[PDB]
Amino acid sequence: ADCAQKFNGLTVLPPLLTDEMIAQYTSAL
Amino acid sequence: LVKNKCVNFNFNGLTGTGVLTESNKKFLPFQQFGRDIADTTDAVRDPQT
Ligand SMILES: *[C@H]1O[C@H](CO)[C@@H](O[C@@H]2O[C@H](CO)[C@@H](O)[C@H](O)[C@H]2NC(C)=O)[C@H](O)[C@H]1NC(C)=O
Repeated sequence: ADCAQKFNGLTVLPPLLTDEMIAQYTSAL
Repeated sequence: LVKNKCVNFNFNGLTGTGVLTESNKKFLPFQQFGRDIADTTDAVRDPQT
């Protein structure tokens, strides 16, 4: 469900491992 | 009126701090403020223009 973006000082920080990177690990295993 | 710079604004007795830009959305004639799902004003209609 759907600039820091969020008026009340709410921010979402991106994960260290991107979605593409996680798939690569899955492919490797 | 100012666009594309962060500014303190009051529109018809509504006060917010934000960056103002033109939008595609078309308001209903009678309504003036716009509000999102989380009840934060997302759009405003200037009375003058
Ligand atoms: C209120 O006055 C403003 C400013 O004179 C009007 O705005 C103008 O409207 C004319 C005709 O629509 C436009 O051609 C102009 O470009 C507009 N700006 C100016 C500065 O003249 C407005 O129409 C008037 N009436 C309202 C909002 O009811």
